[PDB]
Amino acid sequence: SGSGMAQKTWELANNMQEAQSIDEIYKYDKKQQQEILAAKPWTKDHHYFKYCKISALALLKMVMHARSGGNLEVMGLMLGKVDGETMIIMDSFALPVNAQAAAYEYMAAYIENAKQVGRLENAIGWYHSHPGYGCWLSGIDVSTQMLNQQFQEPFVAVVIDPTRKVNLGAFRTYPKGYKPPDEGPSEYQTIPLNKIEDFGVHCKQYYALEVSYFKSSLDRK
Ligand SMILES: CC(C)n1nc(C(F)F)cc1C(=O)Nc1ccc([C@H]2[C@@H](O)CCCc3cncn32)c(-c2ccccc2)c1
Ligand SMILES: [Zn+2]
Repeated sequence: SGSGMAQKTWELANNMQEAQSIDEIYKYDKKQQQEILAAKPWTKDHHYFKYCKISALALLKMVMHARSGGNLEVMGLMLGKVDGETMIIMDSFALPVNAQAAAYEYMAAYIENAKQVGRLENAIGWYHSHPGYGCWLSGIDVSTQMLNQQFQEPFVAVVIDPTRKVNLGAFRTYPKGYKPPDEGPSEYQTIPLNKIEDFGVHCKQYYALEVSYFKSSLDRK
């Protein structure tokens, strides 16, 4: 008696509670992110971030963009958030002259599209390709990333080599005059003879993050 109507109400409650849960999670993440962004712990610690988690969707798009330029470098922006000492990359868009108002109004639509599905994301970094020479930061890249870790902070620098298999680097520059300890050659990389000087010179002015990869519930399509 009322068995059929009970099933419908139970389905409806299940759906209504999912939406409410999604909204609660988004709101908790938003306030938790506004907390750290106002706190700015990365301004005091120079080895703060240690991990970089990249979504399979963001990697797909970045690698696709990287490949499309062939022998020529390519660049774009990355969407994500902070989670303690980890930089999470969830999505990315290619770049791209009056002004870069397009790069600013693209960014807003991505954040907004993600908000709908209850995803909290904002500009977390920039990516670019080194077709054939490896993952590291050129002298010009180190100047770029030092400025980014001043005006765009928190901001990560991703470098993809689409020619040579998973050849990606996630990096953070150290501040001007910061002398750190330890050794950082990590994984060996064969870079050309016409780049080794620029490499070796600047290879101490930044560090590598421990890259990890993930497939989200939404990134399964
Ligand atoms: C974060 C981005 C938008 N950005 N912000 C700021 C400013 F805030 F400082 C400044 C920037 C920014 O365009 N940097 C930049 C610097 C150098 C290159 C080229 C340059 O050397 C030429 C040799 C090849 C190269 C290998 N690695 C970097 N390059 C690029 C760049 C990379 C790929 C495609 C197009 C351009 C961007
Ligand atoms: Zn570069």
